[PDB]
Amino acid sequence: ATSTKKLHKEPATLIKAIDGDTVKLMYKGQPMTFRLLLVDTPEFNEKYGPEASAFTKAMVENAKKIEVEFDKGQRTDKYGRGLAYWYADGAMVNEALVRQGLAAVAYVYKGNNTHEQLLRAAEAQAKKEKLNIWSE
Ligand SMILES: Cc1cn([C@H]2C[C@H](OP(=O)(O)O)[C@@H](COP(=O)(O)O)O2)c(=O)[nH]c1=O
Ligand SMILES: [Ca+2]
Repeated sequence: ATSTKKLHKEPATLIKAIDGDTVKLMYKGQPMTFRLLLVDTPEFNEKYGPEASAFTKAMVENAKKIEVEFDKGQRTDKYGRGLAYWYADGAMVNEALVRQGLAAVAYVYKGNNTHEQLLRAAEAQAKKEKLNIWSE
């Protein structure tokens, strides 16, 4: 089975920050746009959008080391974007954004949701504290 298999972190280098949930990284020596697994962030024209983008930008740009961790299902979406959990010096970007109430758990599929419970826990706490998107 694959449900109990482990995930592995891989090195990547920041090329440029994009927005709340996408980033341009050099992976295996090639440029790629990565999308955060299991989340949905407000866009630039939406409330908390500029905040989410700023949060992710700072987290990735100030990271000494960036790593990507693909899940066990789809590694690239229909738009050619890499689907992964990103880590900035050991801290998961997907989790951090949700914990601050700057993103919501979304796009949770099959065997591509290894960190679902972890993220839902962060969302519950962000909602309890009425942080950002949960203050409405
Ligand atoms: C996060 C994620 C997004 N996507 C696709 C679905 C959405 O396209 P459709 O709307 O055409 O189906 C789009 C959402 O991305 P954004 O939220 O960046 O716009 O990315 C996946 O296919 N798998 C994923 O795991
Ligand atoms: Ca989004």
